[PDB]
Amino acid sequence: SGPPVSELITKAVAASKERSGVSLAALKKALAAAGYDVEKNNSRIKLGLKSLVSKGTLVQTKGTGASGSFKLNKK
Amino acid sequence: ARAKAKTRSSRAGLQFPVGRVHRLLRKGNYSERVGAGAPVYLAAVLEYLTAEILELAGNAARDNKKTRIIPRHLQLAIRNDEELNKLLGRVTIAQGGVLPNIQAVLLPK
Amino acid sequence: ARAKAKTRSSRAGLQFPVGRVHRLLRKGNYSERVGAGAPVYLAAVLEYLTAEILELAGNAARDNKKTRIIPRHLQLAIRNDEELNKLLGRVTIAQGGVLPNIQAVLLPK
Amino acid sequence: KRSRKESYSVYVYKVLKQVHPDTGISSKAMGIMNSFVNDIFERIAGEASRLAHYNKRSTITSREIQTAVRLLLPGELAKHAVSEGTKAVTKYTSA
Amino acid sequence: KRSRKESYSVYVYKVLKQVHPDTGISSKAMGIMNSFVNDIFERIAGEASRLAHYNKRSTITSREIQTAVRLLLPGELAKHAVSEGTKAVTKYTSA
Amino acid sequence: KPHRYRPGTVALREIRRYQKSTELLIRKLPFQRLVREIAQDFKTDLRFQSSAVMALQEASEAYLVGLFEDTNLAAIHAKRVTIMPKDIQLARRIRGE
Amino acid sequence: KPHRYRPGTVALREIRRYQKSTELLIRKLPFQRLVREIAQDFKTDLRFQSSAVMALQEASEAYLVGLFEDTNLAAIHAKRVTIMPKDIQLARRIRGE
Amino acid sequence: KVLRDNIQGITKPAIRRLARRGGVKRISGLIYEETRGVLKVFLENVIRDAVTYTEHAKRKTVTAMDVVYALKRQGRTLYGFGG
Amino acid sequence: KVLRDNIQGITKPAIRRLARRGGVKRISGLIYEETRGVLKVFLENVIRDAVTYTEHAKRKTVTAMDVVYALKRQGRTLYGFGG
DNA sequence: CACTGGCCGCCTGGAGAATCCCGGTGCCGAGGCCGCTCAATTGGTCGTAGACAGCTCTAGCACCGCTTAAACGCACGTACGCGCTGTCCCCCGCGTTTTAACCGCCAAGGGGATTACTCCCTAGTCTCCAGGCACGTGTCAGATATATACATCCTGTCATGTAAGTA
DNA sequence: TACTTACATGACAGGATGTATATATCTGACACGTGCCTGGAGACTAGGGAGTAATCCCCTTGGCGGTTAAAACGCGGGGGACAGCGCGTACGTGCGTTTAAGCGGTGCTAGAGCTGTCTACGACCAATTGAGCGGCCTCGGCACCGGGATTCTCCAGGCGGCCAGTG
Repeated sequence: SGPPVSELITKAVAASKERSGVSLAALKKALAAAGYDVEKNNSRIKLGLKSLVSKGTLVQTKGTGASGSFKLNKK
Repeated sequence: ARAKAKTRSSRAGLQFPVGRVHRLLRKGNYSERVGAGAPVYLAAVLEYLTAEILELAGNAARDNKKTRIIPRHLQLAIRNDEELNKLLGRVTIAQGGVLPNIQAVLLPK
Repeated sequence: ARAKAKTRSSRAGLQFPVGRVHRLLRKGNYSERVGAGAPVYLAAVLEYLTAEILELAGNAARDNKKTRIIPRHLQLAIRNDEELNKLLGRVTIAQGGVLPNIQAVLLPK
Repeated sequence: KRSRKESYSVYVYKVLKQVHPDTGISSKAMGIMNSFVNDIFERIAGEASRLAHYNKRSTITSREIQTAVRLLLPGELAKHAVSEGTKAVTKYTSA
Repeated sequence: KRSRKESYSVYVYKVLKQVHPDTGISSKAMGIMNSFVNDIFERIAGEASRLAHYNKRSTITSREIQTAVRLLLPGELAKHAVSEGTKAVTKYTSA
Repeated sequence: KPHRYRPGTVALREIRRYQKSTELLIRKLPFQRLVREIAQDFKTDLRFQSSAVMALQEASEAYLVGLFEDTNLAAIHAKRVTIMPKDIQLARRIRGE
Repeated sequence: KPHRYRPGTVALREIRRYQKSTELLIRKLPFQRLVREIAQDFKTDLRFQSSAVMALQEASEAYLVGLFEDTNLAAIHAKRVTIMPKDIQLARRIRGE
Repeated sequence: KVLRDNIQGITKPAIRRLARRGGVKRISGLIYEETRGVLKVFLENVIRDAVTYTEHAKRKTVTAMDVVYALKRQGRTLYGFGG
Repeated sequence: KVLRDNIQGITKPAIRRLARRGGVKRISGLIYEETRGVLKVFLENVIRDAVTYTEHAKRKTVTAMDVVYALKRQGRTLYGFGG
């Protein structure tokens, strides 16, 4: 069980903070370093990405939808 | 007082006609003259080739529980041997169709 | 007592030798008989081929401003002609290299 | 009547019954085998002519056609063909 | 003592000077032209031999090579070689 | 609800069915008409043996089969399950025309 | 600081230079050594004419550069510019070797 | 008398069946017309050879042995009708 | 007299310069050994054919004529060496 | 919410090395001439191959009628390529270092090639005869038909993970 | 923050259907019997190509002394490959309709194709020659070298626009 995976996504994207947004490669390897079944949870991380983009906490840098790269919002 | 007429196919123990292949070489205009062992060697080569591809054809037909060879059996004979396929990659069999050959990537998961 | 010696090529107004191609066809063993128009026809075809290719080589050498042809000129002559590539798709030219052929994506921007 | 039109059908039948007495054959497959015999024969004849002309040979011998098999026939098929032809020519030379 | 090796030297040099009087040759390019004439001769002669085999004619006439030049050479090159050979054989019959 | 199969499954069954098949895949009469049509562009009032129409039929379909095996190789090389005519064009270009 | 060109334009400089070039790119002596080494595997004590080693060198060079244009066609099919061994295998398969 | 379009008689389902033989699982709409075109080119090449043979045979009906010979020239020697 | 590792005799820059003639801008690291392998099998075919030509001639010195003939009968005719 | 500074992306101007590009120098391979020789030519004959002429007889041309799968076009679910934004890493490029290839030179003999001799071998031809071709004809393997099992496969209902609300 | 809850996504199960699986039948193509004659060979002969010894000489093989070009290595790093993923998207698939191919059925004639002629033509020997190739030289077109110009290619300053920060 444990905490929800969206929190893991938030800490993974807040860990790096590049000038540009973080794409899915560095995100999925950040989860792999933190510890996650990234191979069997592509749909789970896809719905997590859709949830975090749609609700407005996180903003997309240059990509469209779940494609592309992602940064933190203004506040 | 002529001797009894034997056949060169029986002389070399072959089933292919040494006479017909020799005539086809002599009248096919491939050299001015032909050494005598060459048609015998040729008939032996074709006899072995036809024999083993009929081996594959008969075994494939017995695998498909039919006793009579259709050209599908010949396609299945030739295309299932790599070395014959190196011999006959560019050759089309009439009504043989295609060897069962499906790429694994386009097969589903 | 004898007719003056007159070659068949000058009779045809061709400068590839008709007797040479006739000789090489007779001892090339393609048939036991050859029609009299056949070697002069073949020599005419070859003379048109060589005249065309030496015209292309001469223009290529003039554009490379060199007086004598080089196999680079012959490679440029063959590759810049469509039907010659149709004729010699499977032909290697010694020290001819390749035609300058850079794909559009390889260029920058 | 008609003029006799030649084919290798009887010899294909003979080797077929030799290696598989129990099986049958169709006419379309028979034509395929006749085309196969014609094709392999003309290939070997062409290579034999080229080897004869390159050595300026006015005859094609068992050496020439053996060479032509080694050129055309790939690998262990060629070695078995050499073995079969060698056995055949030794039996023929034994009269 | 050396034995003569025959080639197409003075003929290709003649057709060159007729097509370009002021353009020279290298020896390597000259070998390329020798190999070209040999290769095209082999292609036409072999195709003609197969044609004579097909129609059971024992001879290669000008019509056999006319067939072969429509076969191997495509289009403009073929028909203009046909025209050259046609006027060539008419001049040959007129001499 | 009328029963309906997912895409590609019927396509794969088609692939299996006609690789298993050996018959002629083209309607015979329009092929005969087309080869007569192309023939009339070359010489007028030409006729065909039925066997010549047979042999052109099997050769045409087999040459097309060879192009589609080359197409398949190029298409999987292009990582696509849907083929495009540029793949056939590349296949023609590499095949040596 | 010493001058340095961007990755690739030296390669295209080589492209332009070597398509204008005609010279044999394979080193003569190790190519001769490789021909002797391959031939000794099949038949012993084989001697090679210098012109024969040459003709093998243009043979290898032209065959390989033809296959390299072929693989570059495969690469621009595959939206790539760096060719891979699978492009080579594709060319080998679709050519029929 | 004359015919102007029979290439469409090599129908879209028939081209689909041909590609189903080759293992093609999905076919875009662009391919069918170009395959008709290259089939026109290939049959043009073969039948040009065929009329050239037949005219050299001085016949006015094409024989299948002409077809096999023309395919043998082009390098796709066809078994099943030789002789 | 015996030679062992002449597969590396065709050096990596030699392969790169071939592909420079081959119109290749970037060459992967896996290319060199596998192209060495395909060159090896190509020369295996060609030299096997040529050696068969030589021993058919009962000769021990390999000649360029047999090389260009081995090339030609594989559909790879070469110009400029007496072919 | 409006002002404002700062930094990068492109515009715009600069700078220096690689190769044109232009002039200068020797040297080698082109070709022109000489010698040779052998192959092309011609006359004439022998022989024979194929177009001509004529017939004949068979499968395609031509036409005609019934039928149901070909196909075909629309609906609609639904699988598809692909640009893209990074990220990963991997050869490209620019050096330095090292070594053996190239050049130049030298000695050896291997065998490629040529000539000569000789004899092994093979087409030709008449003839005799015999084995597969032509042709006819019976007949069970399968081409077709009818009833049944199982893949299969897609779909109906549960399990679980998980996101969301809450004490 | 743990505990409880309810829905998306797979887990598990199940029935329709197309293709495989069980015999029944009748058919004609395939297997088999018959006349033969066209073709397979046997023996002798003519004669011709090729196998083999010698040798020689020339072209290849073996060997050495430098030489940096070339090979090899290492680091900086820009760039190539690409994993996935929405997103428009184009095509597979189901299914009734249509029509034109398929089946099956008749006339025939034009054309494929076999047969007698005799001519057109080609193959081939002796003599003769004249064009075409080996040898050699010689020389200027080309191989090599030295110095500006330009072109390419990276670099750098300026402007604007975008982006971020604060009162």
